[PDB]
Amino acid sequence: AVAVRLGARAWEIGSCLADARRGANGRYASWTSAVGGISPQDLQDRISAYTAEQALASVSVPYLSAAVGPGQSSVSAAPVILDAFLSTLLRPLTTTR
Amino acid sequence: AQMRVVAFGDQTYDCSEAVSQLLRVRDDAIVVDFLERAPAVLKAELARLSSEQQEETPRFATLAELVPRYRAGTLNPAVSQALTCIAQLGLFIRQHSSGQEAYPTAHDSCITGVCTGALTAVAVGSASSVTALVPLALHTVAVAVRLGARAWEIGSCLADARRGANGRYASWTSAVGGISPQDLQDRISAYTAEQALASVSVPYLSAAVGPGQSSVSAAPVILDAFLSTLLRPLTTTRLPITAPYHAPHLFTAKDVQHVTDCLPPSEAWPTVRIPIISFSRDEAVSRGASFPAAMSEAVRDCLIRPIALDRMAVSIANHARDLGKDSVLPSPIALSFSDKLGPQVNSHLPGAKAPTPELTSKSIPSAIGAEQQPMAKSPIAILAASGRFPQSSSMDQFWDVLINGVDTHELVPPTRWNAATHVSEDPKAKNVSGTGFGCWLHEAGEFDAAYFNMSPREAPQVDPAQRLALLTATEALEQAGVVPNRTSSTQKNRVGVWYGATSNDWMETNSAQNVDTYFIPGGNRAFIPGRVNYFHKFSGPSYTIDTACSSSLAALHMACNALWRGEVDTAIVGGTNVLTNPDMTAGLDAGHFLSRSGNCKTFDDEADGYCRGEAVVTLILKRLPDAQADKDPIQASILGIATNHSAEAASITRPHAGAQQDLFQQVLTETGLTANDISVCEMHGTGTQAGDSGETTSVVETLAPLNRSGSAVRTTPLYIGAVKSNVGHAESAAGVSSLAKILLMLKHSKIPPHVGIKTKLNHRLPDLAARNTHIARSEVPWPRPKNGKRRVLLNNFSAAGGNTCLVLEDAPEPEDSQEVDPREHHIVALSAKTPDSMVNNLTNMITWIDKHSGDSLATLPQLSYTTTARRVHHRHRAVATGTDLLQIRSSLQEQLDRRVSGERSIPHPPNGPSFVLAFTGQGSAFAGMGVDLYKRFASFRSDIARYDQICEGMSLPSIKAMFEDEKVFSTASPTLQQLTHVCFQMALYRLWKSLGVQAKAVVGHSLGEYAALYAAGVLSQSDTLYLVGRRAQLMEKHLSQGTHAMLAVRAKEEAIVAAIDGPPGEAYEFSCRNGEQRNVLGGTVAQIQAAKAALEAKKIRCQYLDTPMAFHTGQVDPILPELLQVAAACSIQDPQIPVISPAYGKVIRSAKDFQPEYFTHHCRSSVNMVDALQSAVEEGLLDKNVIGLEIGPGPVVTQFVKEAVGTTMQTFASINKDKDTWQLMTQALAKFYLAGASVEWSRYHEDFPGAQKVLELPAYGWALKNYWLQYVNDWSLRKGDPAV
Repeated sequence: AVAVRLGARAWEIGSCLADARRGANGRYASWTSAVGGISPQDLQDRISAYTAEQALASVSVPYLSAAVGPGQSSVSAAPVILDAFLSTLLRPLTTTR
Repeated sequence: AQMRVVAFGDQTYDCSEAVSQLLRVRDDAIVVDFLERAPAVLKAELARLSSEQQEETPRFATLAELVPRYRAGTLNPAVSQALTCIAQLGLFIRQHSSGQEAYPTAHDSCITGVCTGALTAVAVGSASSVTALVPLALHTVAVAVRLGARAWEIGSCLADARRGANGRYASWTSAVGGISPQDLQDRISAYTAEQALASVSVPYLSAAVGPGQSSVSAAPVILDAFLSTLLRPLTTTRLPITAPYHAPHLFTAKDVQHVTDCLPPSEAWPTVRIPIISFSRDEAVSRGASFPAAMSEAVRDCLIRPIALDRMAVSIANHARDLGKDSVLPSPIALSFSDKLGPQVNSHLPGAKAPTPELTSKSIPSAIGAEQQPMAKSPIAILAASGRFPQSSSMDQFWDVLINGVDTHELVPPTRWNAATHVSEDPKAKNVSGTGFGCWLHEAGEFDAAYFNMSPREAPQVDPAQRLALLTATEALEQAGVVPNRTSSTQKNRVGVWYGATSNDWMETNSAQNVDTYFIPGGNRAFIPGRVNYFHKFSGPSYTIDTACSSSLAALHMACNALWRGEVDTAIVGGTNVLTNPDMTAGLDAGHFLSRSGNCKTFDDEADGYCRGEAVVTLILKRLPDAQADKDPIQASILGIATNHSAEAASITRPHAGAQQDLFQQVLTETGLTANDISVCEMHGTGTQAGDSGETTSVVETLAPLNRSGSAVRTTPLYIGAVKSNVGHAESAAGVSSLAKILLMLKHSKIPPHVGIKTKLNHRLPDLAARNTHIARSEVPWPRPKNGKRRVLLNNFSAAGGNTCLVLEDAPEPEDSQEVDPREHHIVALSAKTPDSMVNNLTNMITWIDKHSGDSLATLPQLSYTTTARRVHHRHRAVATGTDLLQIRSSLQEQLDRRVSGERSIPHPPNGPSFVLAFTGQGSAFAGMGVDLYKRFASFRSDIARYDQICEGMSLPSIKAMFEDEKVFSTASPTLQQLTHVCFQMALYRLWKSLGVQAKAVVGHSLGEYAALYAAGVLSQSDTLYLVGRRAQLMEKHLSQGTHAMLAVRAKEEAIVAAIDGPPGEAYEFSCRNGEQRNVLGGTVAQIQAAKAALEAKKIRCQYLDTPMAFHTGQVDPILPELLQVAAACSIQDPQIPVISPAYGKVIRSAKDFQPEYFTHHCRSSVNMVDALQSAVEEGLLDKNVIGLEIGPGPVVTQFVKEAVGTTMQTFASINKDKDTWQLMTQALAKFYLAGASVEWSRYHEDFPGAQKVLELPAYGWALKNYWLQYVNDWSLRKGDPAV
């Protein structure tokens, strides 16, 4: 029961922060992506620079949701903003959905 | 520092009660599994017995058959030992699984047993959990069976069953008190030396129970002979041990090894971890041995060693004294004299004995949905029942005929078949019947075809059984208040439809006179439930059951099985019997089944058959938790049902009473109810002397046992009655008719009179008065016991030998919230598929109102709930609104007057209404707006809290106090005011959408565009909030209050331009263009005053506005750049519906027109409402048939839309300041419903529990018409003749 409630609350906040895509056709987008080849702090600095350059509401900026390893991490954001930020990352940085 | 002991007992303890308690357990999966697997292992081990011993073992399907034999003393030693072991293990498992007891551990617990508990002792000391214990427990059950069989074999070899046994098994031991063991041994030795007995038949000392008591064992005859030698003051007591045990002179290691040869060898056997106290053996402590080794030790102790029962306590205490403990907390299971165990053990210890704590309440609650009992063997709740009976058209008329004791039997009406040709007192012709009487339905051919999508020619060819099944199923579904797909349990694929039928007379005699396209589908019996599955779009099973005169009950059984297995969540169980084929009656008469004089004279001394009675009945069924969660009207519960066959009868037709008594005992045992719990018995009572007497004898024997002294065991009266004396024999619906009678009796708390007995009681029956059972000849009160339930037993038998019976229980105590619906105005909705049905519904509703005018206050909220959220709304519709019930009555009466006068009803258009959602600006925002909704709607409160959290996240003022305090509106800053306005608009739009409001277009006015954009899908909630907050922040930081102002002028623009001195754009600015004769100018204070003076000089009305800042003027110039940047941050997206933008004076349908340039132009440009509305009208988006909804604190924009579109366009307001919020909401919803909209009524009443209750509103006003095919020319009496 607790897990159901937690999922429902996270879903409420997420759906309030963004809208389902027009071409979703039932499937649910992904709010997270693993980034490899860059240290967690350097990726945080990249996020901060992207936020400063771009104009973003404080409740829509991408955030570092996990620090997996010394060269791997997980970054989360709304589908559109996550897609926009990920393309800013160039090789040899790896992105996984 | 307090040890515990798990002490098990021997066969002396009576374990039948424990067996029954364990069999009744329902809420423990592990206990149920153990009790299901133990009997199979026991039967498998019994199949491996000797030839002699297998003829002295009974056949049992379940352990519920060994309890009566265990009590009667007719159980052989093997089965008795196994049952003792099963009881002990089950009690331990139930205690330590359902009781949430910590499993014994080798540091705080010990085990102990005596001669049968030494097996369970090792079984429990080997495991570490209940799951790890079950298999060892089954192994131990097998070992116990073998041990008992071996002892029984030796005993039977040593002696013969005396000629005066007659089932019972004689005791082989007796307790002797008053003499020390060392002296009773000398007595035995002297008696042996004197009597000169064989060394194997000599009595022996089988136990040392104490310092002046012991137990001596021997064969019955020798035991009696030796006991007769014992004199006072020595006392002798006879124990129930039926085989020799503890005999070193009768058993050797060979027997011990044979007993334990059912355990296959392996190296995976567990050892024993919890120490076991073995007081009989040389060493008291036993730990480390494997499972089979310790099991063989236990068997050896039980067969070869004498019980040292005088050293158990001293042993246990010693163990406790070894570990340094100071007290013992005994935990005996099925032990005898257990109450003394604790004091006896603690007598040897220094002390410190202390009490024990409490159970700690239920020890945490169960999660919602986990508080139930498994679907297997759960009560089956009855939700509603409808039916057509003789001289009746409802259940209420059925009770009228019952309570008044009427005899409905009559001759055959001419509609079915003639009587001057089809009947004779002395039938001499073929197919002629000796009887002609029956209880008929004279409105069987009365159907509402159009309601069920049936052609006028398809209807006459449908069996009246199908038509009446459809009618009664629809009525019962309405009464239960269940709508397809309404909830989880009413999903269209979780609803099966079982039925019971036994004839197709319509096919045989009525529709076979001219075969046509609907012959097969009309007549076939599978279509009876097929039509119910099809029309209501139920996609679950659909069966018809034919067990002759028990079908309806048999079918019922089927449904329950499904409910118990999970195939369906809801069942529609019916039963129909319509008589139209004369040959069926002729053959029932030729077979000597029909009374030749009248109705069924049940219990009468002149009972000579039965009378056929037509009837149709339908019931709605669910599992009890399903009906409790859905808040359904529960009438009764079914606790159990079973079936068997009367195979041992002396013929195919006539019944047999032994099988009936077995069935009754089986259902009583499965339900766990004693004979006293049942209060009524609706007997089959067909009206046959032999059958009536046999059924009465079986019923009284089961429920009214007679004591050995000839008295009665019942402490309360018992009543027996038969429906068939009133309405007759249905032969397919008899069970459902009886169930309907029971439901009515439970409803009215009465027992009707009996009318079958006409002259005198039947002399074959038992003496009912002596048994405390009565046949009420006059109606009797049947009150429901306080804090209790009324339980009934129902039976139904068939001429084919099938017997069905069930047990009924009173529905639980209803506990409504009893809360007061805070609302003021309520709606009542009525619907129909025909104008005539609309009139009928209105008339019946006003009649119900008249009957229920003065009940209470909750009646109106509950009636609104029942009419809105628990009904299916057809095309023709009607609605009423009121604050009390009399207003509802008057409104509906006026509507009925209009309808009757000639105002024909028109169905609402198939598509329904189209809604344009107008959003209002920040003009009419007053104090305490939305507080009513914020308090009386949970979704609104959640949305407001979410918006508040979001806003506080992005550094914006909280908008929560604005919906709670109402004292903050005075100090509300412009940014706070605009944030509150936007949040209110969004929350209100979402609230209206959740009620079924779908916008075909959205138009805002200078602040409602943002919320209109969100409603269109361009922006998200967070984007809208951020954009509005940032715009307000810019306005507040840059601009200064008071510099500018705006003026509303009611005159054309041309006149305003001509009158004012100077050109537009420089002298002033057209801030808003709302209508042809409404405009708003904007400018500085000096310019505003000059324009006001100039305009008033020309006699034109002007009004001021209280806007602190300026909007749509030049004062917003120094903030446009930054705003643009902010507008770039958002994530614009294509809208689902057109956005009527006044900033561009257009109607946007693409994201190409929603760039940041748009969000600067809107701020700076003017509100060209007129152009935007004109463009929308030209495109055809807006017209008169559209309906406007104002999402804002006042209906201002809807006025502009009304002016633009025309003059006969309906418009509605969400809230206001001079009206009631719920009054407006009710008017809006009523007009939407009348338009043809599909309102989400269930969400309306969600937050008001007080109105959650289904009332027994009148039935649908069927526009019945007569579709009937007439049997003509008496051809059924010439089946085989030529045209002579």
